[PDB]
Amino acid sequence: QSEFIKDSKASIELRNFYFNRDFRQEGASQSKAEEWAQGFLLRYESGYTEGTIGFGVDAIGLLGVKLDSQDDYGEAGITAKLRASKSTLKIGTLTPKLPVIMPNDSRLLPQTFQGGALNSMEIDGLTLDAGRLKKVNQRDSSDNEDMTITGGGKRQIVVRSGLTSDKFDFAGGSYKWTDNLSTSYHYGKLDNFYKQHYLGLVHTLPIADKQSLKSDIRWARSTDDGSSNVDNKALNAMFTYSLGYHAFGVGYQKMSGDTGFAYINGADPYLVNFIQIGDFANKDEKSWQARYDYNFAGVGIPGLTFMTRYVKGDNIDLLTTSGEGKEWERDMDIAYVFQSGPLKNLGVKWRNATMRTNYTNDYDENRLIVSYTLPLW
Repeated sequence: QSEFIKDSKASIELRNFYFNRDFRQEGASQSKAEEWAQGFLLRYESGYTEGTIGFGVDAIGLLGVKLDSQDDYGEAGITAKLRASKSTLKIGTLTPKLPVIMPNDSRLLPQTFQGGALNSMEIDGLTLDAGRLKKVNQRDSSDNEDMTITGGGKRQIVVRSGLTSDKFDFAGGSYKWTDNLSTSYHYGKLDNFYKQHYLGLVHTLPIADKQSLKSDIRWARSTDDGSSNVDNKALNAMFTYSLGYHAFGVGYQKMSGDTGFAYINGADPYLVNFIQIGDFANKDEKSWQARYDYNFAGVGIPGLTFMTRYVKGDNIDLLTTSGEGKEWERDMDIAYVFQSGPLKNLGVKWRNATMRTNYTNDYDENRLIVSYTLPLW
């Protein structure tokens, strides 16, 4: 009980989420949206009881309330935790972080899942996972529901009418060959929707200090599971050369097969050119990204960061008409974290995006996220 209490943590987060969206047609505004919401996030994580098999429990209290634009939404979640040696089993509310499932947390409240998961690190450098998710609790929702696949746009994903799934199975692993090179292999199956094999290779190469080249290479094969037409290969890689407080990144992404990339509806796709508005994951879509980061600590104003990126996509199959679909997006992020004063740790982040296409709706979008986390101890 010494670790249980001592490793235990609790916190309350205040979270303010604002966004506006302007649909552009010609050089004019066709329509606008605005959402404003306040969040209260209560988190608790126990440590583990002593012994061969340790037990712990996590609890989550998420409350969202629309400020303007059911008014109240959110969820309460409990998770039982078991740990033997270096293997941990979790049952209940899960938020896995894997190439085959990246839960959304870009709005007010996180997307969460119900199920059971196993993470294992018994062997030096080897990390294994496996699990089953049964239900998803979307970010704007109040309870748990069957999962579906991300559809729409020109993804050209087609599914049996009314189809839903209460089984997403996953298993995988990753191995650190050196402290600079790891590879990963991950499997995910959304029952009746798709099967997916994800391969990864991450290489960080220090030229000197402080200079580094990170190579992030990825490849996923997705295939149908009886009741969809899913058929996709996704090659996507990012190269990020870091020097001092600058980082310059280049990304490449290519869809092929009869549909775009397959991923749980509501989640984020693990793709290098997935950005603020577009995922550039339509049928046949190829896209290139250029990204620049600067961290103002490099001078005066620690806690202030800048980021901008540009992504250009083409070769999109328009599906019902001939011709090449093209789209492009530019993002600009500015983020500040108070380093001192009574406001310390208060976080504020502005995310700005422009999306333009030659075939569908264009819009601009601004997000302001204000965040403050207070430990209860």
